[PDB]
Amino acid sequence: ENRYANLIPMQEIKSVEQQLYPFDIYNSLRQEAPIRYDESRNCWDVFDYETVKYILKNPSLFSSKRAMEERQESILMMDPPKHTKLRNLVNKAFTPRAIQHLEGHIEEIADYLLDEVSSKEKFDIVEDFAGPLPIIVIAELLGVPIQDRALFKKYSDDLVSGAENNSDEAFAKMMQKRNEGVIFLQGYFKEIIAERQQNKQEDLISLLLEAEIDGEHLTEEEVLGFCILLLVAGNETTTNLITNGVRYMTEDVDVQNEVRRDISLVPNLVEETLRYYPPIQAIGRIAAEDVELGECKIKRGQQVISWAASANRDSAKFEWPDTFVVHRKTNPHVSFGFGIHFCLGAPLARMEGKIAFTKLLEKGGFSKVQNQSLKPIDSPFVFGVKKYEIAFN
Ligand code: HEB
Ligand SMILES: CCCCCCCC(=O)O
Ligand SMILES: CCCCCC(=O)O
Repeated sequence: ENRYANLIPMQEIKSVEQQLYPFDIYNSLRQEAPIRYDESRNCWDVFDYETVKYILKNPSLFSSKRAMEERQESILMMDPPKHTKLRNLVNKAFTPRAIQHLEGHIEEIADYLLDEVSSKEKFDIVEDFAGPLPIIVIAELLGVPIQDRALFKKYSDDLVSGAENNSDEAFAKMMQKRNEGVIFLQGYFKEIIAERQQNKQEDLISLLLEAEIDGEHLTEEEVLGFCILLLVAGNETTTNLITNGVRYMTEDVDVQNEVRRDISLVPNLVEETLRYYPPIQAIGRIAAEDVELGECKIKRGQQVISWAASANRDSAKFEWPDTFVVHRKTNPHVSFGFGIHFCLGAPLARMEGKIAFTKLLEKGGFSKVQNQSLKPIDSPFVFGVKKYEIAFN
């Protein structure tokens, strides 16, 4: 069928171990052919850094309109000029300057979460820390109560899940799970939107209902698209940033110790986690016209999957591509994308990661619980684990 290839795993990724560390496979594929058509998924894969960046930089050539006849009327799936107008509503809300005032409060949220576990021998960094903290932050930004964090996590995670394979049964099981998260989350936000239409508040949702574009209010679908995209993007990725950073720091305790002993290295650590364990592995696009990249001729309308996970380790751009380095003078990864769709939340994600890692490090040395069976999140464009247990020494 005409299915989104970014939800369907490559055939080159087979075992669970490979899902937990697919980067050697991506590097082999990059070397064999940095651009290849995958007949199992009816798409091109692009693995090299230069071409990924070129795709993201050329929205006129590679369109973001890739909704799978799905309910995603958000800027993520829009092209200029509509993308420009809707994004200009929110861009000033997510700058470094706009968020600086949240620093103390995010530190307070992290302190409170680590207090719920101080007297716990071992704990799940996902359930007890990395999961809650991003959800709490984005809910306060949106103006939405989320006191049942586990409920919203479940359905937010649903909207990112992919297919086990390219079969018909796997795709149907995937759409069933995605549809459940749409029902609850669309419904919840429709109710909050109606509540804000009746009585405005000092929150993002209320601002979106007052804002005018081309002399008219936003459609309900458009406000809903903002609400869900901001919710899901705001928490699912950031949780994997924190978890993946804690994963690497308990796989390589040398790095953990170094950064704990020189806390000014936390920003580099955040960037290197994003490069080395990118929460988002692949970004989709649709060819807007025929495009000749190499010898490879991309025909208008074909799916084009750009692998940030591979671009981040392209040795043509990165020294020591497969080594975790906390002393890099620059780190031009594409884990937040590039160009007009560049991650709106990157300053917020970077602040949350910086505070999350700092609070963990300051609480002392910590180790992974050995003899656990890690479970990768079931989505091929995501990289993270469902659970990750650690303990303080
Ligand atoms: C708050 C909020 C938020 C947050 C926190 C975030 C966080 C994040 N994120 Fe973001 N993003 C977002 C919001 C967000 N986000 C949005 C809204 C978007 C869309 C934009 C446009 O489209 O323009 C993005 C976008 C984006 C992109 C691009 C895509 C394309 O190109 O298409 C990427 C890659 C990302 C990633 C990410 C990560 C990795 C993280 C963590 C770490 N993001
Ligand atoms: C983080 C990926 C984008 C999430 C927003 C799209 C919601 C949906 O699937 O309907
Ligand atoms: C938060 C947006 C990540 C990009 C997901 C995709 O391109 O399918």
